[PDB]
Amino acid sequence: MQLFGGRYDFEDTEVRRSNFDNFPQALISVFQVLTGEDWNSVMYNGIM
Amino acid sequence: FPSAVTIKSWVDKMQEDLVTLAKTASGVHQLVDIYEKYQDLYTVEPNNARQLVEIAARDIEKLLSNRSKALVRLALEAEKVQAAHQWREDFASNEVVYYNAKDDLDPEKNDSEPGSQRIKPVFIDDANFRRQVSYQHAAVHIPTDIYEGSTIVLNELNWTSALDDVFKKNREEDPSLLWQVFGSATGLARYYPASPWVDNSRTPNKIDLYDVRRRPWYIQGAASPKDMLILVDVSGSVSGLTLKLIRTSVSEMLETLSDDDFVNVASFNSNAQDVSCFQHLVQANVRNKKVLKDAVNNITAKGITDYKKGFSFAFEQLLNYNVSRANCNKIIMLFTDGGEERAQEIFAKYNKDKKVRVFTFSVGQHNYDRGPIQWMACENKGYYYEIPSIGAIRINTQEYLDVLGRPMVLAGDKAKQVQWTNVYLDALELGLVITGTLPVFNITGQFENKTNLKNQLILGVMGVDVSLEDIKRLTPRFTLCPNGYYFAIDPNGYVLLHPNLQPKPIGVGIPTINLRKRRPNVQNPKSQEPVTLDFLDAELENDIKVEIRNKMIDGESGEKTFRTLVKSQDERYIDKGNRTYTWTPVNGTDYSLALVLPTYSFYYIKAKIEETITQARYSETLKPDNFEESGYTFLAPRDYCSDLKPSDNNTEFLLNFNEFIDRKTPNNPSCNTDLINRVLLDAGFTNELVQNYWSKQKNIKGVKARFVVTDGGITRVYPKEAGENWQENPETYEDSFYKRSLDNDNYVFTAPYFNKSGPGAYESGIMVSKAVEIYIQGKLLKPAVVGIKIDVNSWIENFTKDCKRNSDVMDCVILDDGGFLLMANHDDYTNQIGRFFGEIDPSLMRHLVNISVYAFNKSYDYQSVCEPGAASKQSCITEQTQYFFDNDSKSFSGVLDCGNCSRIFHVEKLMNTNLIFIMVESKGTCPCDTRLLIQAEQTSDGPDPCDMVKQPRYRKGPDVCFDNNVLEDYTDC
Ligand SMILES: *[C@@H]1O[C@H](CO)[C@@H](O[C@@H]2O[C@H](CO)[C@@H](O[C@@H]3O[C@H](CO)[C@@H](O)[C@H](O)[C@@H]3O)[C@H](O)[C@H]2NC(C)=O)[C@H](O)[C@H]1NC(C)=O
Ligand SMILES: *[C@@H]1O[C@H](CO)[C@@H](O[C@@H]2O[C@H](CO)[C@@H](O[C@@H]3O[C@H](CO)[C@@H](O)[C@H](O)[C@@H]3O)[C@H](O)[C@H]2NC(C)=O)[C@H](O)[C@H]1NC(C)=O
Ligand SMILES: *[C@@H]1O[C@H](CO)[C@@H](O[C@@H]2O[C@H](CO)[C@@H](O)[C@H](O)[C@H]2NC(C)=O)[C@H](O)[C@H]1NC(C)=O
Ligand SMILES: *[C@@H]1O[C@H](CO)[C@@H](O[C@@H]2O[C@H](CO)[C@@H](O)[C@H](O)[C@H]2NC(C)=O)[C@H](O)[C@H]1NC(C)=O
Ligand SMILES: *[C@@H]1O[C@H](CO)[C@@H](O)[C@H](O)[C@H]1NC(C)=O
Ligand SMILES: *[C@@H]1O[C@H](CO)[C@@H](O)[C@H](O)[C@H]1NC(C)=O
Ligand SMILES: *[C@@H]1O[C@H](CO)[C@@H](O)[C@H](O)[C@H]1NC(C)=O
Ligand SMILES: *[C@@H]1O[C@H](CO)[C@@H](O)[C@H](O)[C@H]1NC(C)=O
Ligand SMILES: [Ca+2]
Ligand SMILES: [Ca+2]
Repeated sequence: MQLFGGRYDFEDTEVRRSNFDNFPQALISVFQVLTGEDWNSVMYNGIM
Repeated sequence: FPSAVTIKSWVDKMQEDLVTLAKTASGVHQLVDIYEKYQDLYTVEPNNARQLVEIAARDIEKLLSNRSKALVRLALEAEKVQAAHQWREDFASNEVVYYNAKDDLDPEKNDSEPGSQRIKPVFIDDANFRRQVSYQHAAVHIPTDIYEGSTIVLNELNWTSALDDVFKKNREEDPSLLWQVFGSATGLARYYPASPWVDNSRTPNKIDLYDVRRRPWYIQGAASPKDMLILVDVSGSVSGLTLKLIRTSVSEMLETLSDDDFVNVASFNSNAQDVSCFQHLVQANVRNKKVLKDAVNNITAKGITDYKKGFSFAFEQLLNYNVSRANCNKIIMLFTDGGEERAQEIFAKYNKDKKVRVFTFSVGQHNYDRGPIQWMACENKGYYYEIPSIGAIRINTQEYLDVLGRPMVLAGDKAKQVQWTNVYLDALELGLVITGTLPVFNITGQFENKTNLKNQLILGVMGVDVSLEDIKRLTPRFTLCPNGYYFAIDPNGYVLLHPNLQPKPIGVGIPTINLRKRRPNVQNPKSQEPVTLDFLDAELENDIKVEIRNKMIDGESGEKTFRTLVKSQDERYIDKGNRTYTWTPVNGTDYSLALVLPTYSFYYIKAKIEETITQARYSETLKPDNFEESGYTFLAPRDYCSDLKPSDNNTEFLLNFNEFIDRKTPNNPSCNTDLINRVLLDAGFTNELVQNYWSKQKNIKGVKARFVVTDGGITRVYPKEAGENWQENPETYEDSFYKRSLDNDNYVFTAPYFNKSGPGAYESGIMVSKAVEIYIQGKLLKPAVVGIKIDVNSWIENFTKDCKRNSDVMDCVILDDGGFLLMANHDDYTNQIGRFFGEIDPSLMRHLVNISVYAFNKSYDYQSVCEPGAASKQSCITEQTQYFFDNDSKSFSGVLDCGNCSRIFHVEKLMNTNLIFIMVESKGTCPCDTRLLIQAEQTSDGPDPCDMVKQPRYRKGPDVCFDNNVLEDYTDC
């Protein structure tokens, strides 16, 4: 939440739904990186 | 350097030489003599320009009242018809049969969607429509993203199908009527007669995105004019996908706005600034909106949201009352994502009685709370609209007119007033046109006042076009000379009818398209703007014309006579023309109509020839096999009779003209006698010249070609070899030189063009013209313009014999008014002949203006095309310069200095002509440039708008404004 909260303000019209904006959502995103699933596409949104 | 008397004596022997060559070879005094020799083939009648205007003002009254009656009956039927509709939902059981525009008409297709059944119509080709059309039924336009077969759409095509009987009853009564259409609230439009739409959906690769609701004609009759004020939320949360969406909604919201509507655009993030340079509500014309749509785009989101400073700034903007204003519906719309504060305090006072209407828009996909925004909308009798997507922008930024129309539909019959739109290009390619609209209301169970839940919306709007070519048939200009014309005007200053007005849309800014970001096959929107040229932009502005223009916006009558300068037909000259204006109001409407005449045009010639042999004998004069002793004759494409058509290939036309008089006597019971007759009389007057005068002197030495462009269209170039080079318009009321010859009392020289294509220099030559000027019973007339194309080579020999060809001591040139170069001594200049003299030695020309020898006026042409700039054609503004003598003094001596050198130039003006002779020391002795003073249509983006609107042009708004009925529902959001 500190690093990526409110930082997904991209002007594309596409959906980046595993983000870090609430606490429930952040928790879900964190769980998805531990299961390994699509974890790097969560990282590219954080580099961008 | 020769003395001032030597240049004086040497000009006087070569202006005496050109004028004697032109007075003798053209035959000015001979054509004067034969107009006066006869006296009795014609009579001389007056143009009573009080009377003519009054007569015209009434054919446009009756035309636009006849259109209106048709509009009223259609509306009555629609209201009555839909009050007896049952709302069925079984449509696969009972098909709705209608013809759908923008569908393949190929019989073998057979798509047959459920609920609907199409029509294959038969499509005769037509005139008054320049497209194939069917008169047996009305077509239906469904917009593209709207599905047809929806119960909401299927039920329109059911009840609206009773209009085809009233559609037919309008055209039976009036054959001339143009498109008749009902634009539905549902977004479905039906027009008569039926024709295929211009863009099919998927059969080409361009796809129409045309919506009836969006249309300007639909909008003006939907609702009353309005002072809106867009708030934009620019807080940090908006940045992202949502910020992107807002910039496209506001641009979209504006499309909706009209000239009668005023609008400003503000923006808040803990302070409310205003998005551009304006600070008050401005007229929301094509230009102002272009400024606002260019400042909405550059916005950056940052900072705390404050709805209290955003609505304080909005209300203050709403209360200016010093500026010019619409003063009708006052509404404020805010684009924002989520609000935690309802700002209850700002609304209590600023709008305690709810005079203002608030519309809140929630945009993008987000989690911010929407309850407060909805509450604001509900409290203020506005509405709420979400926009998540780009495809959702187009139907929500047009939908607020369902709310604003409500206190109009509660006004009853008082609200059923015809209004006429600004001129605009027709959807179907008809040309420039205006539409008269009327709104249809949803009355169901009126007898007993049973419902009213959805009875506060309009069913839709009904329109009928008038083409501007129909109004130009009520304002006939043939009796009057080329100089005279009729101008029509809004109460907004826009010109309904003008010679200057053109089909191309009026352009704003310098067009910049990025080629690096247009993917090749997607088809962006083309245009929808109205063609709003203003009277002070169709003509050169004075102060004695802003008096005339304001005086006939506020519906007065009058006349005025003054000296003003006319811009020439081609954009190169300016001629001081003593005009008289005369205006009156069209009493049915808000248009006021005027008429310009030049003193001397107060009398016209009517042909009074009726003998059998005399109309016969003059008619074989214009036979193309008989041009070996007559001269390559031309003929202007007037609408002589209804049957023979203007063809733009003139040898085609003159055969179909002259076949017509052989195959039938000129009495012609469906054809105007005077127009054809005058032409016949004229051809026996440009014959007796070409027989008894020009064919005597078969070759004059310096004379190339000899013409008589006359009134009756008949131009006669004298050798057929010369008539191949005659590159003029054969319509005599469109020739530039014809019109400059009438203003002047002296021989006029026309400079040839520089570069270009076709032979226009040595081959044809520079031309002199001069209007014929006769007096009948002490009454001035100018019937015709004689002329000569000069030979440029011979003229040089006379000129050469202190200037020596290719001399290095000093060079001398002859320049006609306007500064164009006709003759150059050096020959490094006479190759570039007909060129603006400030492009071949810009240092001298710059000085000449300073000495007061030359004067100029830059103007703006709001209808012109240009190539884009990187940042096939768009419309743009060009600035245009013309040059003209402002000082009557004959000679001008002096010296110009560039720095470290002097050049002594001597200037003398030839008497009796526009030509000027100047002697100066060779350019090579002082190496000087300043910058190249050029005279061309020069792309530019002025005038700047932010300075026009601080002192706007006078204007008069609509008398009736419908808003704030006390019994409005104000409960649905
Ligand atoms: C909207 O569509 C409906 C459905 O097509 C139209 O209703 C139809 O109207 C016609 C004439 O009004 C009816 O024809 C009549 O049929 C009866 C027998 O049912 C016969 O006795 C009459 O002499 C006449 O032939 C037709 O039946 C009726 N259909 C139904 C299902 O009631 C309606 O006219 C359309 N609305 C408009 C405004 O066009
Ligand atoms: C003009 O106003 C009338 C009402 O004043 C509108 O008619 C109403 O149309 C609605 C459409 O939603 C009808 O409601 C529908 O009822 C059917 C039952 O037949 C139901 O299945 C639907 O879910 C929906 O509720 C309603 O019957 C009808 N009201 C009356 C009194 O007839 C009419 O739509 C307006 N005109 C136009 C062109 O929209
Ligand atoms: C336009 O209508 C006005 C009246 O509104 C006309 O003015 C009348 O002119 C007649 C003579 O032409 C006078 O007898 C009347 O007194 C005038 N009206 C009034 C109220 O004084 C005007 O003639 C009409 N013009 C056109 C071109 O139709
Ligand atoms: C168009 O050109 C004329 C030049 O003949 C301008 O008229 C003069 O304007 C100056 C100020 O620019 C005045 O001092 C003179 O008294 C004017 N003379 C006459 C004869 O009118 C005119 O201003 C120009 N129009 C525009 C819009 O620049
Ligand atoms: C040149 O002078 C001769 C002799 O005066 C004259 O005949 C001729 O017309 C002049 N050139 C022209 C046509 O300007
Ligand atoms: C107006 O309508 C009447 C009656 O149909 C007709 O005689 C007249 O020519 C019409 N005028 C115009 C300008 O269409
Ligand atoms: C303009 O009016 C004056 C006064 O009536 C007249 O002398 C002058 O000739 C008119 N202008 C022109 C170009 O004829
Ligand atoms: C004439 O030239 C002088 C010197 O260049 C300049 O000061 C003056 O403004 C010029 N006159 C006009 C009418 O511009
Ligand atoms: Ca895995
Ligand atoms: Ca915010």
